[PDB]
Amino acid sequence: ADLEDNMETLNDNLKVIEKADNAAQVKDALTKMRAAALDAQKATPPKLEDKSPDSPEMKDFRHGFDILVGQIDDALKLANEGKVKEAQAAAEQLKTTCNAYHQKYR
Ligand code: HEB
Repeated sequence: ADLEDNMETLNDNLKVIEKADNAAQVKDALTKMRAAALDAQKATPPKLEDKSPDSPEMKDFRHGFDILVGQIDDALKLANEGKVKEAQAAAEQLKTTCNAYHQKYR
């Protein structure tokens, strides 16, 4: 697993989701960013490389992907209900966390 790979992968999928056409395509794209965000959880970013083992940064780090993983769970549900549209609208939330974390964390 590599975080730089995870990051390109989340963006590849986020692009597909915004552009998506079918429920199944949004859904699978969300699954792929879910797998990459999961691997992101145990990758080592250079930006939070050297934080302490017992600190308010290692937990808060993964929370960036954790928000995403939870919103993905809902967005899976929605896409499966045939809400292609609400699954794309949820991409604004994952994307808001992309940038919100990225304003300090990347
Ligand atoms: C939201 C789902 C999200 C997206 C789409 C995203 C995309 C990227 C891209 C394309 C990069 C560039 C790769 C690089 O220059 O290193 C990138 C880098 C990093 N990201 Fe993210 N990111 C998203 C979401 C998050 C969340 C949430 C993060 C915080 C937990 C987060 C962190 C990082 C980090 C640390 C990097 C830099 C990696 C490095 O090796 O320096 N990203 N992201």
